[PDB]
Amino acid sequence: EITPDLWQEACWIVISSYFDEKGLVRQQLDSFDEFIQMSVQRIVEDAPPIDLQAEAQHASPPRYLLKFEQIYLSKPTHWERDGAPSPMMPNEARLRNLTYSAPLYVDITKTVIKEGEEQLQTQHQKTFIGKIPIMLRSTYCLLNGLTDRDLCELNECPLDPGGYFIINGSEKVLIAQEKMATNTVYVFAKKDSKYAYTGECRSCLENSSRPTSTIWVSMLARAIGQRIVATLPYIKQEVPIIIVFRALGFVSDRDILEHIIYDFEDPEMMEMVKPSLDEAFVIQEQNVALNFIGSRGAKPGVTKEKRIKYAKEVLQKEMLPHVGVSDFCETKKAYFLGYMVHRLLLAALGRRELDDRDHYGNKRLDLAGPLLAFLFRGMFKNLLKEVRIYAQKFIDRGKDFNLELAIKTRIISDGLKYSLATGNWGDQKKAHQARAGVSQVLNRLTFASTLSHLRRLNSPIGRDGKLAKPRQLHNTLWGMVCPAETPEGHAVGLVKNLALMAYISVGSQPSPILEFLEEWSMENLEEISPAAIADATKIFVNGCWVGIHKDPEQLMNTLRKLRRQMDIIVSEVSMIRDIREREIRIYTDAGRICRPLLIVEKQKLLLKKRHIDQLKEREYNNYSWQDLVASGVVEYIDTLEEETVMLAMTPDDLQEKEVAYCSTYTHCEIHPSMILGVCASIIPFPDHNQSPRNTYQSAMGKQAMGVYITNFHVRMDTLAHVLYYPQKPLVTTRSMEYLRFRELPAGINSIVAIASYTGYNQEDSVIMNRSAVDRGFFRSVFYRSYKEQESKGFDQEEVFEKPTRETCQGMRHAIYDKLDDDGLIAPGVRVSGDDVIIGKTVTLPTKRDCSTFLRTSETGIVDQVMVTLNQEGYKFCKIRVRSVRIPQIGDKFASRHGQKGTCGIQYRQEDMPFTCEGITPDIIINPHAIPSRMTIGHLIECLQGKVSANKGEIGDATPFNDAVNVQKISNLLSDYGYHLRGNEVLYNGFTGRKITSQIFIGPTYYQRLKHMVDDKIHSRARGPIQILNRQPMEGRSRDGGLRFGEMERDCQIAHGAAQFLRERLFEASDPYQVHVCNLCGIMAIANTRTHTYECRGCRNKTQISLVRMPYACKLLFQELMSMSIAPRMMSV
Amino acid sequence: PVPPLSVRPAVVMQRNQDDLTHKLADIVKINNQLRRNEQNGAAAHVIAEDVKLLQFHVATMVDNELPGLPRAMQKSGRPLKSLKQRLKGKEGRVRGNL
Amino acid sequence: HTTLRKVTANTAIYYDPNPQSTVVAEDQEWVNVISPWLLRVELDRKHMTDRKLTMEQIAEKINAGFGDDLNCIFNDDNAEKLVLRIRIMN
Amino acid sequence: AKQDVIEVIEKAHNNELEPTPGNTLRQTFENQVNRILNDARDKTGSSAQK
Amino acid sequence: MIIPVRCFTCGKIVGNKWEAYLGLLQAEYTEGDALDALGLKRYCCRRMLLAHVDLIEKLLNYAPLEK
Amino acid sequence: FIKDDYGPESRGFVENSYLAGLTPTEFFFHAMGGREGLIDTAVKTAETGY
Amino acid sequence: PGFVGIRFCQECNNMLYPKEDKENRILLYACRNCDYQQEADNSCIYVNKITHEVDELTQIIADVSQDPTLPRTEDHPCQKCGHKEAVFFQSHSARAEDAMRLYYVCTAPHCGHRWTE
Repeated sequence: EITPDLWQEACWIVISSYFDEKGLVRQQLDSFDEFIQMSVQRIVEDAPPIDLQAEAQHASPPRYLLKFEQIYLSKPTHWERDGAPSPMMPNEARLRNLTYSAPLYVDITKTVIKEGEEQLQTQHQKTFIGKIPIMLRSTYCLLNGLTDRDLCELNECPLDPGGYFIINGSEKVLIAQEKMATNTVYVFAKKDSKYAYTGECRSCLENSSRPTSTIWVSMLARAIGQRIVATLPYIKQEVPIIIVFRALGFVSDRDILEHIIYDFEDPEMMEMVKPSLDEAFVIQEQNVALNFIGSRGAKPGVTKEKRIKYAKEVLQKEMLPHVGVSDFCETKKAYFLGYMVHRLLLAALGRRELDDRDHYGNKRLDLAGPLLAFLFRGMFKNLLKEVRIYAQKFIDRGKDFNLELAIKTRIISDGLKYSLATGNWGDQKKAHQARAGVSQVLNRLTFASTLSHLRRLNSPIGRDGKLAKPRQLHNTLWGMVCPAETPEGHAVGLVKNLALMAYISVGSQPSPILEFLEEWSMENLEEISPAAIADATKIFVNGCWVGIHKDPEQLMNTLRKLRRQMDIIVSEVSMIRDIREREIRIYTDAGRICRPLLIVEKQKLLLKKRHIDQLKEREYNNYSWQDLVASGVVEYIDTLEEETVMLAMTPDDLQEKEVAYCSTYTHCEIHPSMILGVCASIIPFPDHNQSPRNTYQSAMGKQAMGVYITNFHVRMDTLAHVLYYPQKPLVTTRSMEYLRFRELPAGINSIVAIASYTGYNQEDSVIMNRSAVDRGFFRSVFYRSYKEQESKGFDQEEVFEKPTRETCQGMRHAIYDKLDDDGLIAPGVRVSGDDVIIGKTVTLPTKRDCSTFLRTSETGIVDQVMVTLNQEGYKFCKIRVRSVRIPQIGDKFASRHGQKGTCGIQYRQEDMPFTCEGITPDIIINPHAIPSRMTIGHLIECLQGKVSANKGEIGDATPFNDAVNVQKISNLLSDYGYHLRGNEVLYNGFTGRKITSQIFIGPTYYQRLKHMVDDKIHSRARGPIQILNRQPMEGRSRDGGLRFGEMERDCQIAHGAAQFLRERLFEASDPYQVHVCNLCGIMAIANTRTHTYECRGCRNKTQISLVRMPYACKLLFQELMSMSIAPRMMSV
Repeated sequence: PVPPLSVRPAVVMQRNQDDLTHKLADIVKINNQLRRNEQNGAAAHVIAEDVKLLQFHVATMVDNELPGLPRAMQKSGRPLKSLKQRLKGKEGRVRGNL
Repeated sequence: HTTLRKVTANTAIYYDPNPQSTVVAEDQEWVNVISPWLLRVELDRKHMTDRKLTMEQIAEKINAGFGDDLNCIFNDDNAEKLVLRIRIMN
Repeated sequence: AKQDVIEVIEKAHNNELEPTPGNTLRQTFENQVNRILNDARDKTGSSAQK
Repeated sequence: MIIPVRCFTCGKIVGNKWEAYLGLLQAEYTEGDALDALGLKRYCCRRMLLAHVDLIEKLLNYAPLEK
Repeated sequence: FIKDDYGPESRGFVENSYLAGLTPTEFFFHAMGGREGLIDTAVKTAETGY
Repeated sequence: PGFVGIRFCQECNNMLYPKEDKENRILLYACRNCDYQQEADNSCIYVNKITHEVDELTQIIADVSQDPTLPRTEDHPCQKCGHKEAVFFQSHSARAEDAMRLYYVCTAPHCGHRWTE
């Protein structure tokens, strides 16, 4: 029955069911699975067969087809000519820096005819094309469906979400890439241009090789005035639309106007369409219009019948591919183009309004599936266009050819590996042209950071741009993109993560929807006349105008009825009825971002007590989220369908008899807290904070150190950070149990006292308890891993050994006794800066070492040393070094509310203030950090933490709970013997006098960030030098120097310290002396030991001047002289 | 004028030559080829394309990027760093090193 | 700055064979009275009395801008409707 | 303040709201709404400090 | 990972209380009754067990490096 | 929100304080408002330094 | 005033253009493709409404009543059928000079009545 006042548990139970049935990288997994299941098949099958002749004759030539289909894909395998091949464990790939890839196979049928009319076709099964990198936890990954015990047996983390590639033993994550939706008409109005309005519809076939062929239909911005032009792909100039229609095949004018204005009784449309009509009253038949288009083509034909064919080809294939490319699709293309013109006229008259570019209904997300499809298609075409070349090279002589040698298996696998390993998304030749940032290295510092990096979108618009409109949070981001979570750098709003229940559609064929549609009462375009098209409604399927229906109602209900039972229409498909404007659109393509919503009838939910009960007893009745969807209780609603629907925040508070607001709801939200992301779902009371605080906390949640993964000891990984004693927060949101934050937490529930104790926390800093740090408070250990491989020439063989002084020539003062005789350190040996770790020497044509030295000022201990063979069969070693990081002053600490700060001082327990009991705060922060930041959520967290630690319960900090507030928390606290507002009477730790003011104190969940001070502190005193210009090197690792930049130079000018400026830029960087002739200001030649100073070109040898110069200045002068410029510097 | 080794240093076994050194090598290759053709062959047709390509190479030596012209690229397709680009603006010789 | 777009409501052109015929029923033209194709623009009282113009001022502006290539026949500022007719002289 | 905003919306809907000279109906409605909301916020703030 | 030996704030021994705390939770005892059955009167010591996540059990599921 | 809702709750006014918490609509509106300032902070630097 | 509407040649289905039969001094619409003539019945060629006082009720369509996202009030009944509930909304049109005015659409389908208050 109806469920009253049990919502606070029913909604979270169904949310738990959703997060049990679907994981957190479900979009990644589904996209990659759909790719490797069907998109690779369609890409490999739709490629045309290649037929190839000889060089047109031999004396005074037959061909073959070579068509292939039916792709086969196998599980990952690993060994080559050394043993029988065995499956690749992903952990083994990580350790050995392999590429966790899977070989794909096809069977080819080459049918060849030569002479005598005898056809023989030979089929080659399981032909090898390459090895495709495969995503972890995918449907063909070796970890698919394995139980937690098996995953632990394989040294894999059961909590690892997967969704990433292992390539060269490095985790790669395909960041989702935004783009404008395809096959849809957008009417825009750019401000400063020759034309006022422009309507574009970038078009794509069902994943064809052709790119987005974008067509614009535009209207001029002011004789006659307001002509309509349509710039066309592969056409240099704009073409008036009526000429386009006449070229398409409509000789008359009434027929053309029947495709644009659907109701002839509207004269306002005619008054604006006739200025374009009277522009082209000189073309009356199809061929002259074809000639007109061909003259404007990029490749202008020399004769008339060549332009005719070129323009016919352009109209047949380039323009509007999604509406069809076949023998006769002229009527459908004309209908769609007339619809585009009608859409432009509606915006020109103001009957409708301009479409919004930031409306994420108009956006599509390119996940792993679509991205790998786009890149594999190009590489596959490149493979075919080299099989063809090999075939030509053998058939010109005509002896025979072998497809096994013809197939170059390197190209596909190497292209995939390069693209995913580097991020340059495209061919390697166009490294600068291809967009970068895709397939980033997975951030593996915290589990929340890993989840956030696996759920991340990207807007491929240029950064450092002054147009803030794309960066702004759009209204259509509700519940699909986290409003709080975004980087604070130059990528604000451009890089955005994914909401919790937000799911990205994976795509399916619209053909079943088409056969379902064509059988109720609708008519295809070819059947009807435009007489009855004005009163009825236009149906769009994936953006292509399929037909016309007289009754929009009871077909909308029918489509919803089928989608709610999953009869023919799958759940991801979205049906959208625009009502004031008669379009009714159906979308099935991939990349549509959507979230689940409840179904609401008259004023009641379809979710019932019976649903909640049979789903609460899950793991026995297996009534999962999929069964809940099949029950017709929830739907997946994308942004398009979210425009035409009416939601309610809470069924109890928004579906009741009262002063009526809507009384016509259609959907309800499961819980509003699901609009947050992953890093923002760990914020307690996030609605009690200023939003920039929440953004900063979402950014710093990726930097808080903790147990980032369970198998961190088998995981030989560089820059690994784990905390000794992580704790789940005393006060938590109900959304953490789905992020598994209470299983892999990053932080300790510290007792903070928000007070000004001594002044060492004044400017946003913090005091720590030295005794707590001694007891292990926020103590962590830093793992750094070092890799090395021996090899590279004919005789320069790399080898691991202990370099011996009399044998090897080049050696540091570092002691090499710590090495074992095989050239490595045994694990468990204390190490420090400038200590050899891997003794590697190269033969000198006696020997020279290439030993790896421990990074300066690390001073850790070797944890474990692994030796193995890379894919080239050479010895490969990785060494991991432990180094614990005791919290010292300057280490960056932060809370769950964007209140960051470095430790300012550490007092012992005696020096630290204390309550009536012996409770001394672990942390003291400045109260002057609250009032401007307005992190009232921090104060409420500090209060609820005390309440929870006294009650024995775990505090609940769900954002929009509305069942807990400050008054209730205070009343609960007052029962345990404390002041109701959390204040306590602390005593001064030094004098013992009780502090006149009462101190606000309580347990708060603080986090330790990776930004330690020992990893940032560095100095320099005449260290190493760069090679090109003799200035100090750059970087902390290279013992570099700080940059006395152009603004510091200006500041010194303003100080008027000219001697200090010269000291900084000349002696402290690169003092240098050069010899210049007094006659010509050109640099001369100086031989100091013989004191022979001659300037050739003058033959003086006598009057020569020495001038002191920065080396950068000398090298600038030399570059100028290389550019034939003659900077002459006379000292007179 | 060919800049000295200090302007175009060559590192040892990454010996690896400089981006400008590669362009200078192309310059001397095409100059020698054009010379020997102009005495021995004197075809007056291949000489035109030879001079055109030598002009392109010497121009892209000082200025890699030009409108309407291909960029000079070293292996793997990455464009070369010409002298203009070396001293153009920020992180250039003057603004980034003086 | 004020253009004549700011003050007019709508503009229409007719084919009156005779200026005396007055295809549009306007006794003002009857009492006031060479090309058959004429021009007619309707102003509004609102902007007219907001900016304090007259049909005489508008007509003299037209006559100064275009010369005696056209004659403006304007209704007096007494009727509810604000009409001026435009011809083209030969 | 909410009742005042609602009644201003009512006056705008029934065409009972005269546009401010130098402004159109939309911007004068916006100005009235902003004035009411800002006055409400100022009064609540002053009550807080009191 | 593992329960700390001492409370960070107080310093009272908490390292021996984790197994007994789990045993008490393996009964009708709530957390609030188990904590003060173990003798944790201050919330500084109470949070040490109340908010502790015992990851050593998840760590032990992996086979060791040696045998 | 119902179509053409110019009321204070429907256009960004937050009648709740930081103590009573923000209703989800108000939370989203405040996040969107603060996003503008956060974007301005980053964008302004590349112009001011120049 | 009214609006002039384009009507098409019956021979080749093309746009007519205005012409003066100088002999009879009468308006004729002439197709420039073929020799067809026809006498015009409106005597008006071009009309342009600059003030653009538009009756939005014509562009409002009846099926807007079943929009779940539109507000609903029983205070204003329909005039023909007297139906109690009515759906109302604003112009929803660009270049609406100054219009917060509400347009109402009656539910109880097959009525489809539209008015303005």
